[PDB]
Amino acid sequence: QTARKSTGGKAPRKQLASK
Amino acid sequence: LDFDILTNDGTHRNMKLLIDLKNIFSRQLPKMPKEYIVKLVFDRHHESMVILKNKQKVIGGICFRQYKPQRFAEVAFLAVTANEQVRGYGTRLMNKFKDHMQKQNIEYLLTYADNFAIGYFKKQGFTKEHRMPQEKWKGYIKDYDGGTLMECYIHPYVDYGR
Ligand SMILES: CC(C)(COP(=O)(O)OP(=O)(O)OC[C@H]1O[C@@H](n2cnc3c(N)ncnc32)[C@H](O)[C@@H]1OP(=O)(O)O)[C@@H](O)C(=O)NCCC(=O)NCCS
Repeated sequence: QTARKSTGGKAPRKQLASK
Repeated sequence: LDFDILTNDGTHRNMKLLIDLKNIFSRQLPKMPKEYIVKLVFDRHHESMVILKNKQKVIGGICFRQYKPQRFAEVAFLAVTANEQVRGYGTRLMNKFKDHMQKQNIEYLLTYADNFAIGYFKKQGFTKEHRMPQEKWKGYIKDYDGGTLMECYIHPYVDYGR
């Protein structure tokens, strides 16, 4: 938390795709 | 078909492959701010395992960060380029990644997934039910109330691939 260096979390909307 | 670990070592060869991976991640995760992908992929605490075709073309990869003393790693981004999907590369990459994590003495893989990815990660053996205590990741992994944190236990003597 309140990292600003930490690891990472994806962005999987839902696979029928466009953003 | 090589699965090599790539890190920001400042050479033109590794840099081109890390930018190519970052470009696959932004095109396959359009909800993600592209500047946030650049920042994690080129962060000194993150490493990337790429799927290299003809030892020069990146067609996929997984960006992760290890918490070596805590023995867990959080998967940052995972993607395979559109024209190479449904060819079983994503599963071969996860198996090669779990094999490398077993050699790195990493016991758990954690990843935030929402919507469809809950299902893709459940097929790669990640669960919404944790075995690892919440206080083990708190202060290292960010607690978001907006996503589903999934974990995969890496047993020291399970073989990973087929
Ligand atoms: C998630 C991802 C890496 C999977 O890679 P892949 O190369 O397609 O993986 P595989 O070919 O090993 O997948 C095999 C299985 O997935 C299914 N599958 C793969 N791509 C699919 C798609 N676009 N739509 C529906 N099903 C799909 C196949 O039907 C197959 O059947 P099975 O699960 O019973 O074995 C890829 O779809 C991708 O780059 N997605 C966009 C990025 C993303 O959302 N990443 C995760 C969050 S960061």
